[PDB]
Amino acid sequence: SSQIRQNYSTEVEAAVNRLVNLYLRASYTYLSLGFYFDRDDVALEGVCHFFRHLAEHKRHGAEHLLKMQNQRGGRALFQDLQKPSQDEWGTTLDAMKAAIVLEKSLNQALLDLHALGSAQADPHLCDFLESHFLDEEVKLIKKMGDHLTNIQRLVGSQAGLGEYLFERLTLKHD
Amino acid sequence: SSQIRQNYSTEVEAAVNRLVNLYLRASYTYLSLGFYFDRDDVALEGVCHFFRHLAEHKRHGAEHLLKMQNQRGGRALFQDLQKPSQDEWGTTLDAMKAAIVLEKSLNQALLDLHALGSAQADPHLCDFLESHFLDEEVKLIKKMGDHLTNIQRLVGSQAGLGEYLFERLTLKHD
Amino acid sequence: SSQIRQNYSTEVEAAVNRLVNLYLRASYTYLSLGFYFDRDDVALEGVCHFFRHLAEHKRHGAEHLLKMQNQRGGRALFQDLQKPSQDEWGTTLDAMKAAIVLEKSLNQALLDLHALGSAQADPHLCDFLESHFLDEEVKLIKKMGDHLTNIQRLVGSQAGLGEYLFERLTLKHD
Amino acid sequence: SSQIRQNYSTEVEAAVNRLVNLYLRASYTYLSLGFYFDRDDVALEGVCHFFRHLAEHKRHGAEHLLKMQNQRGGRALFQDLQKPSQDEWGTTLDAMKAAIVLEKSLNQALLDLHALGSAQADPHLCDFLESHFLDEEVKLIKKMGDHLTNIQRLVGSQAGLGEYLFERLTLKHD
Amino acid sequence: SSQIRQNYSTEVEAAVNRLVNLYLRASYTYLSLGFYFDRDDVALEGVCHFFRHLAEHKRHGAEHLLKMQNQRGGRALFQDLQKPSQDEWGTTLDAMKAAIVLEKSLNQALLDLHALGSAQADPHLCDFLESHFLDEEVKLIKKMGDHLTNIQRLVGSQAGLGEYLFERLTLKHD
Amino acid sequence: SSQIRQNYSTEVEAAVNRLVNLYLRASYTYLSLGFYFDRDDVALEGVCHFFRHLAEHKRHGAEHLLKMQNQRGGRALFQDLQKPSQDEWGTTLDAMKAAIVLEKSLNQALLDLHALGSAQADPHLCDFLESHFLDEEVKLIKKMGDHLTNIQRLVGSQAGLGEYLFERLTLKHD
Ligand SMILES: [Cl-]
Ligand SMILES: [Cl-]
Ligand SMILES: [Cl-]
Ligand SMILES: [Cl-]
Ligand SMILES: [Cl-]
Ligand SMILES: [Cl-]
Repeated sequence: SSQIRQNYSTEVEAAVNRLVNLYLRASYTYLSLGFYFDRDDVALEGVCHFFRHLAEHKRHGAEHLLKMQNQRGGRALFQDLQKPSQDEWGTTLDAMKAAIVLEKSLNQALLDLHALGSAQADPHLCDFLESHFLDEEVKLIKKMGDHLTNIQRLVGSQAGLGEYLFERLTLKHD
Repeated sequence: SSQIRQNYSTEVEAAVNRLVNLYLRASYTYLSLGFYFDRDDVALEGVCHFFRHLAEHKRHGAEHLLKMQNQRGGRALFQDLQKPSQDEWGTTLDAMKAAIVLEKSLNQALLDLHALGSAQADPHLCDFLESHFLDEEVKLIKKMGDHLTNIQRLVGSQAGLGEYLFERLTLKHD
Repeated sequence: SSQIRQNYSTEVEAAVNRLVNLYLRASYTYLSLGFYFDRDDVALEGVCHFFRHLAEHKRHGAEHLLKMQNQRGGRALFQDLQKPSQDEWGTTLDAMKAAIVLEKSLNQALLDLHALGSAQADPHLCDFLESHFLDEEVKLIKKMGDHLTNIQRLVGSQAGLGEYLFERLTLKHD
Repeated sequence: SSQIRQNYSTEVEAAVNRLVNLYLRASYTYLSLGFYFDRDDVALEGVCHFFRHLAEHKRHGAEHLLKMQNQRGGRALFQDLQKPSQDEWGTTLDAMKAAIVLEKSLNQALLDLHALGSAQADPHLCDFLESHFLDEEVKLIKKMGDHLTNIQRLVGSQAGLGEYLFERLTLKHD
Repeated sequence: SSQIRQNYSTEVEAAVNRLVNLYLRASYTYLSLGFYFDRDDVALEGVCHFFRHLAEHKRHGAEHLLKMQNQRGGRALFQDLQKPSQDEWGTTLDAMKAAIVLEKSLNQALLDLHALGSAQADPHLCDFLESHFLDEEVKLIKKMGDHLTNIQRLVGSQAGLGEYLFERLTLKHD
Repeated sequence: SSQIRQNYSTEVEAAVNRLVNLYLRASYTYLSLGFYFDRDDVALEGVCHFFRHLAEHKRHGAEHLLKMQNQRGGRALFQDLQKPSQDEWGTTLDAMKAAIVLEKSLNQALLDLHALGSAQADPHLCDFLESHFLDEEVKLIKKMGDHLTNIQRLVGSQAGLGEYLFERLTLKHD
């Protein structure tokens, strides 16, 4: 048996491995979204940058989970990573709606794992999620909702103008 | 005969002289495009700057070819430079479409010369084009395609507004 | 059709997408190797660091390929990422042998794509691989071979001592 | 009609366009002279540099004229640029004599345009030429005459020695 | 067999060893040329320095080839180094003509090896030569041709004067 | 006859040329030893560095002898350089034993030349060897003997472990 493992259930260990897969899937989704907005026939640099930075953040979250798995004496187990849900992501609005759906899914997985840790009286797990992930997720979802509202306000009768303006004046670009 | 010339065919020497003429023609075209956008009745400073900088880059490319011609022991031969294809260049969209056409023509001339150098087993020529020109061209054409997409998105029902916004918010200006 | 695409075959476009998948698979493999060596019952920090840094490099290589795909006017297409070949990676020697096998596979894929680009007279593709990947791969494989030789020399009759010493005295650690 | 044009005759507008062509022709001539002196079988670096710098100055003069054309509300009109008068330029002495002939031609065109502006009571045009071009031209022709005298003094009975010495000891080189 | 070797033919391996011998022979030739011009009865410091620096560069080129041999998993094999072709090298003109002959021989060996690598579909070898050697060689041969032209111009009827002047005013010295 | 030569015998002149050949042979030997230890199947970086630095030092010694030859008014005469005695150099111990043998041979040649200079009452030659070479040689041989002793101490029953440790903990490496 493990020389360090203490108060770390098999159920939590397994759910951590699943959450790693979810974060890596999210990272891959955001890589796809980022390169879609870099297409010459899409060409929204700020949208590309927004999603490339999220891909990086989600990968980091998976790495933090993996580090924690080892700190607790669990065993990292990797599974196939499913390809993102779409090959082409539509408008900035379509993309930002898909991103909010994805984030709510991740957030629910975090909440589910927190509730499992609570039930198993695993306060280190619960603290870990609170300190690394729960507020980051709430902040990110709020940011996406803010963006969605601004995107929606800009559609008007001139969708192309609005999509350009949002990319130029809200999102970070060179 | 030449004291330095080695593995440098008459066919390549001639094609290099032709490519010099093509780059100088492109430079002249961009000088014309730049000063058109500086007209008081056109007045798109960022568009002017974009094309003036390209004129400079294309002249530099011709100069690099001429330097290489001499390094190989070929003889620079200059021909008449034909005037650009238009005196007035229309909208920013018209201009950017003309520029992409021009660049694809230049790119094809580069590819043709590379294929000639390959056939003639002239690796110095092939390397020269790879290192100085092929990626620069691919990057420039990608940039132009990006610009075209943004310009097209902005036409909407309000072409003047969109042309102003693109010049103000995408292109570099004072 | 694409507004920028020029001299870029469907065969190359597809092979680039496949190569992206191979680099991302390699990255995932190295993530797994890195976290295996971070296990409390393995505990070889320098080995962990070696493979975590390779995971990062391979992801960057995939990103460069994706950037190039878009520069050429091809379309990025992502596929499922298969999980690494093992869940537990044995000794440092076992791991370094698996890594050399993986790298030779990647190198062969690079060479195959280069030969396709040559056959298709696609010098931008060929240059791209030469400049970004071929020498990096040769250097990495040489480094791994160097490491394998030192690891093998150290097995002697005292395998644990040798594995410790290699991690402490060859690999970078805190 | 033009919203800004005032006191700017069609005759002046046309003569400015012609003068632009003359300056660009002169620039092209100097590009040819510069690369001739860079030939491995000519190899006079200081002579090459002298003429390359003049090519740049003449292009700048054309650009200043074009800027002025637009400031006045005239319309830039480009014509074919004729190739330089020679493919091979002889000795430094031959070249410097050709350059003085070229500059006197340019100077006469400046004087002719100034006289037209005077006759048309166009003081902005006259000032423009005075401030940008007339003294620059007189200074350049004086410099060329100085150089010609030194070159001629050096021919003696040892032309090669003298041509080397002039390039080494009068002209700027690395 | 070799643990790292991949796509590296025995023909290329052998030709690399031969090219190493050629570069080391060239280095030795230039060492001899350098010390000849340091003789008290020759005494042309700038000529000495020119050839001593080339000796160093050629040795470095051999070392780069040897490094590459090992990176590819080939085996360095050294042969006897033949002494230079002359014990006394005549005038600066004689020496510079011998150097251009030597460099054209080296250049042809580079081109031959590049063609072998092309035929063997060895793009790493081809890139290596392109990036390290082909342009360096073209630049060096151009420099030598430039020097030869200036030396020849200076012979006139006063060979000693011209040889002094070239050494003092073209070549780098203390 | 020579304008500067004074008290410099033909016997010394010839022996200096021979000593130059010996130093260049030693340099070549050390180049071979250095690249052997850089093989992926040998992979002892510190051993490689040790011998590459000696190759450089021995070449410098030959150059100092050549400089002195010219200072005295003798004539440098180069001979064929024989290839090193082995293609593969065995273990670090084998290599260090071969190096000590080589250095003792060089040292004896120095002593022989010193004795010739003494017999010929050539104090400049004797001083030259004393100041540039004799103590450098004694110091180098002492260093090699120190290394041999440490290498021998480390063979024990675990030769690979000892060879690794010596390279890591005695020799300079990155
Ligand atoms: Cl799926
Ligand atoms: Cl025309
Ligand atoms: Cl699988
Ligand atoms: Cl004409
Ligand atoms: Cl011989
Ligand atoms: Cl031998």
